[PDB]
Amino acid sequence: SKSTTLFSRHTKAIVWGMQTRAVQGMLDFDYVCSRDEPSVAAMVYPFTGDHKQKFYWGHKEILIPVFKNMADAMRKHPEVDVLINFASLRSAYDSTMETMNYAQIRTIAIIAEGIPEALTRKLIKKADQKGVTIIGPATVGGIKPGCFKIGNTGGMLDNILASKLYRPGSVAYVSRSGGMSNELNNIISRTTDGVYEGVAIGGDRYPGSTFMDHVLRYQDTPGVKMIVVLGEIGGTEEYKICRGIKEGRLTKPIVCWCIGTCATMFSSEVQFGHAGACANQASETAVAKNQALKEAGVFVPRSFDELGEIIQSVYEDLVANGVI
Amino acid sequence: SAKAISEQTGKELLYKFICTTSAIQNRFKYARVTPDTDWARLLQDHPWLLSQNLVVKPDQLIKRRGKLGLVGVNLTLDGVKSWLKPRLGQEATVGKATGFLKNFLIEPFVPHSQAEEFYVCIYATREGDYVLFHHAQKLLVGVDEKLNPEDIKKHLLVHAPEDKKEILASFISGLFNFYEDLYFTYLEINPLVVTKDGVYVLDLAAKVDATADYICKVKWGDIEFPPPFGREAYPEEAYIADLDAKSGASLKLTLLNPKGRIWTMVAGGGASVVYSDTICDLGGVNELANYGEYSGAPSEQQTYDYAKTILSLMTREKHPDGKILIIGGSIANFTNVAATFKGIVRAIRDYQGPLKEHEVTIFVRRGGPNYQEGLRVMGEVGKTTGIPIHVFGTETHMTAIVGMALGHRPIPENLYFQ
Ligand SMILES: Nc1ncnc2c1ncn2[C@@H]1O[C@H](COP(=O)(O)OP(=O)(O)O)[C@@H](O)[C@H]1O
Ligand SMILES: Nc1ncnc2c1ncn2[C@@H]1O[C@H](CO)[C@@H](O)[C@H]1O
Ligand SMILES: [Mg+2]
Repeated sequence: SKSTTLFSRHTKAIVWGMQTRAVQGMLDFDYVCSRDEPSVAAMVYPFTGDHKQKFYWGHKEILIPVFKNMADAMRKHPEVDVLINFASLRSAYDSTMETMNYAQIRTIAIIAEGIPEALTRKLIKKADQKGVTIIGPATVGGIKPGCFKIGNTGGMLDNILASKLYRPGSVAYVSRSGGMSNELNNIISRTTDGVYEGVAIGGDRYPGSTFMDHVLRYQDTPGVKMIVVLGEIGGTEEYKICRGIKEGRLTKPIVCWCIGTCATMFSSEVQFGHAGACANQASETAVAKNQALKEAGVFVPRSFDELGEIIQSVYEDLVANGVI
Repeated sequence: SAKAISEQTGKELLYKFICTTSAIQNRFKYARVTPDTDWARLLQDHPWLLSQNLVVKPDQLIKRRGKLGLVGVNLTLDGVKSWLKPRLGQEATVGKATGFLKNFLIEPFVPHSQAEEFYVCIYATREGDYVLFHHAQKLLVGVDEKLNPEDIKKHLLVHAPEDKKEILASFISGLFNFYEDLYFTYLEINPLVVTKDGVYVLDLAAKVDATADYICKVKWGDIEFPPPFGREAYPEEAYIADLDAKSGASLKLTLLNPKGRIWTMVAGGGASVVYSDTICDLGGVNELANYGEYSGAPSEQQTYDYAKTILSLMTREKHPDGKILIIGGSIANFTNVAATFKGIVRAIRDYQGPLKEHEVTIFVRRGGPNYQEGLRVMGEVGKTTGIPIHVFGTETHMTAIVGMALGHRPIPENLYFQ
């Protein structure tokens, strides 16, 4: 895909939108991760003039600048290489295209649900040409423990602490579901040394970045010793994992479960909550994906109920042989 | 998401909005029939039904109607009425779905030869839109690429009869511009017929990207998205859909079996599917009433309006074994669990009478912001109302409450509120 590494404990972001709770939540995580500086350098919000917003770094009140114009924010913050876009669905396309006119921006998270597929394909084309990683649309984002978290991902401090998301473990994951990625945070933290990095690619038909884009990053990241994928009915993205193993590109252990196995038992097609979560042919079903992953050498549980158990088993074998 | 439209809707849009030099025949010549049709009034509005023979077929998203005996070809009006007698308003099973044949299209029969039938299809993928032609040729049209008639002649029409390349190319170029302008994701014409008199769109199947309504509504109008064959549409679904449209919060509801004893009201796209998966992995697929989810930090009032719809729908008729309500979720990232569960609790209170009558038992599992107060007010309403409610937090595996509710595993009181 594109870059192997998207975030570090020095990452600085611009947030597009008046999302003070999301930004404070990022700063709370930054503090317990022992970052030197807040991860949000500035916000862009065209419905107000330039001003400063009060936030808290631990107990200390600090100011983060809010800009009417993206051009001012970019120029005053050349250190920023990430933009988190909370624009509504109506303007997410234009503001994301605008962001990609700034060469400093290498990663964009697009939060909004409901962006037309045809507009997302054009974002994907511009992004692929510029080497920009898009996470989303229709996502909460992702989290790199110790380093950086997107927006609301991982929730409040009490959850960050409970799931040990303040320092990295050895397990990376990728999921379609935002809510379920916080469940993976929980599961992984209870069965392993914890999350190294997690990404929610969102539920749309054409995610800005696919499972394989991130699995390849994790394969190429030395701190990552094993990989968890939570797939979903719809599309064929997961078969790229079978291919990567077959080619010898993916060598680290991979655990995967695809959700949506109930669709196979309904007498008619059911569109689930995520826009892309609908099978258009037999191979797009969760049951077919899970069976192909299993035959290719992925560790597949019998059902979501056994996911934690297989993750723990793979983790323990890797400790036994000195990999972790 | 991409949603199917009826053949009638798609042809109406195509006849209104396609731009082609090709002479398209029979524009707007279709008539819709249902078990409630006033046939005298129909013939007042569509006198052409007497002018030539006809074709009749259901327009309910049924594929391969010809192979199922569901296209009546070359009939007089009287022949159409006779063909409809054993079908119109009858139950039919197609594949594994069962529903009523209740919506039919009548169109002019178009005499033509096999060599005058063509296949054209356009469909969307990540890398662009593929255009298919068969008299099989297929061309990827990239995201920023145009499709001009000369392109179609060069890449698709190599095998087409020489006298038809110009009209085929003009039509397909027009079709593709129409597909893009109206945000289609799938458009199939099988067959397209071209005779000495022009172009005939004999069949049409299509999907549009329903999220593009804010862009397309001037051209789409009051477009309808029919349910798949084998399901009904319900007013509660339309009510939730209306809520979903008014806010950035996601509120979905799809009724599977209105008489099933197993109801869910789960937060989140992913978790709602995993709960459904787990219910069916455990035998309850014939008793699962609904699929849906709420997510995206809905307000207490949105969550009340959502929940009261569910509680109404599961107190319509009694069940010998009572009913189960699964109020579930992952550990939310940002949804105010207290605020949303207060909405649900208020719904439960308003419906506590009916809920007791239908012997509803409630299981709750949820984490996220403010969830401890969320779990408390659930436990509280249970004691106030007399409804049995069993309340679990992050210390319970997300789907454990499904096994609890179907009796596969016991209820662990040692984990209540944790
Ligand atoms: N208006 C028509 N005039 C003449 N023949 C028709 C007409 N409509 C359909 N047919 C014939 O009937 C066949 C089946 O009808 P169609 O609408 O294509 O349904 P399906 O593809 O679902 O079987 C067509 O492929 C064509 O051969
Ligand atoms: N031929 C007809 N038979 C029965 N109802 C009709 C007919 N024509 C129009 N209607 C109905 O009248 C309404 C528009 O006035 C629509 O709901 C339509 O279904
Ligand atoms: Mg056909």
